[PDB]
Amino acid sequence: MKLSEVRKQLEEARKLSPVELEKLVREKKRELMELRFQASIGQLSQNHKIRDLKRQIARLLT
RNA sequence: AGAUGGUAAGGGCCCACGGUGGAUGCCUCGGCACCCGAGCCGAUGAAGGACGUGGCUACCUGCGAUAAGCCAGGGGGAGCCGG
Ligand SMILES: [Mg+2]
Ligand SMILES: [Mg+2]
Ligand SMILES: [Mg+2]
Ligand SMILES: [Mg+2]
Ligand SMILES: [Mg+2]
Ligand SMILES: [Mg+2]
Ligand SMILES: [Mg+2]
Ligand SMILES: [Mg+2]
Ligand SMILES: [Mg+2]
Ligand SMILES: [Mg+2]
Ligand SMILES: [Mg+2]
Ligand SMILES: [Mg+2]
Ligand SMILES: [Mg+2]
Ligand SMILES: [Mg+2]
Ligand SMILES: [Mg+2]
Ligand SMILES: [Mg+2]
Ligand SMILES: [Mg+2]
Ligand SMILES: [Mg+2]
Ligand SMILES: [Mg+2]
Ligand SMILES: [Mg+2]
Ligand SMILES: [Mg+2]
Ligand SMILES: [Mg+2]
Ligand SMILES: [Mg+2]
Ligand SMILES: [Mg+2]
Ligand SMILES: [Mg+2]
Ligand SMILES: [Mg+2]
Ligand SMILES: [Mg+2]
Ligand SMILES: [Mg+2]
Ligand SMILES: [Mg+2]
Repeated sequence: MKLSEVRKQLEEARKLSPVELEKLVREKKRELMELRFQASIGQLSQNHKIRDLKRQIARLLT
């Protein structure tokens, strides 16, 4: 159900959407990178956070 | 004095039980033939590929940096995150 929530917000992200959407994706990707480092160092993170983050970006990326 | 017997280092035939081997029977995701259907794809970049893609991933599979996936409509009604 995570989908409907964000995706609805995403056109809702039309205050300066395309621009705001880039800012957003950009932010997300940083989070993900921190996450890659998280999982990288080992003792840290628990999977899906990355899988869900990737998808969220793919949606965002529209 | 005269006259006559027994042993198996190993081998041979047979019997019993094995080892090796994968014939035979049964089985079948596959294959063959005919018939019916259907018949073009590409610069809006095809066919076919290379390298990448999973939290941990060797290969297969799917996918393409949005990477075993993104969105929307329809189906479907308890399971799901491929092998
Ligand atoms: Mg003998
Ligand atoms: Mg006997
Ligand atoms: Mg025998
Ligand atoms: Mg054998
Ligand atoms: Mg056998
Ligand atoms: Mg049988
Ligand atoms: Mg038979
Ligand atoms: Mg058959
Ligand atoms: Mg065939
Ligand atoms: Mg045949
Ligand atoms: Mg004919
Ligand atoms: Mg016809
Ligand atoms: Mg025809
Ligand atoms: Mg035609
Ligand atoms: Mg043409
Ligand atoms: Mg042509
Ligand atoms: Mg031309
Ligand atoms: Mg190809
Ligand atoms: Mg091929
Ligand atoms: Mg390919
Ligand atoms: Mg990998
Ligand atoms: Mg392949
Ligand atoms: Mg592959
Ligand atoms: Mg394929
Ligand atoms: Mg999308
Ligand atoms: Mg279950
Ligand atoms: Mg999966
Ligand atoms: Mg699993
Ligand atoms: Mg299977």
